[PDB]
Amino acid sequence: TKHEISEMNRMIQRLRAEIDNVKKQCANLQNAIADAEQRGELALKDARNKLAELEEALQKAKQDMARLLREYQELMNTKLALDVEIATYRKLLEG
Amino acid sequence: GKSEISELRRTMQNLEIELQSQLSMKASLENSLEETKGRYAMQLAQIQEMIGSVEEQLAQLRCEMEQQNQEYKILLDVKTRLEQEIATYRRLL
Repeated sequence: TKHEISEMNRMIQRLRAEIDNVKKQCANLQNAIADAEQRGELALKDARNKLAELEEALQKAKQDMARLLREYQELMNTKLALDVEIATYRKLLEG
Repeated sequence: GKSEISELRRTMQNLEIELQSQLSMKASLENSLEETKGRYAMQLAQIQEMIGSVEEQLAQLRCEMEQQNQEYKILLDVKTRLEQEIATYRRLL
């Protein structure tokens, strides 16, 4: 009969301790998420960076090729131009 | 006399609601974490994919740039022989 107040209190003690742990748990959680998004934003950052770095090298390369092609074309113009000197000079030989 | 056991149910049940509030918080936190870990893993995977695409394109171009300087060299080793060839014909006159 009197025994009732003795356990209601033992239990209230237990419940607080239980709540204290969910509180202690929810705190490590926020840190975890914080750490989650800190880690994250960085990876995306790094990623994005590598991407442009290459986008950059590509375009850079693209132009170099375009260049070597003009270089080759220009070399070819002269070679086919020597072809006709060889011709006008083979002619002069064999009449 | 009988009031003490009454105040205790009051405070007891009050705690039970604070528990419910804590569990609701915890559960809502768990959601947010997994969800965070997901959004970035996938956005990252998405960027990692864009990155690889460009790297391939780049690799290809350099292999082509390899063949195109090689081609130039050939052209040169010829244009030179020709220069030599006209040089000789001019030497005959």
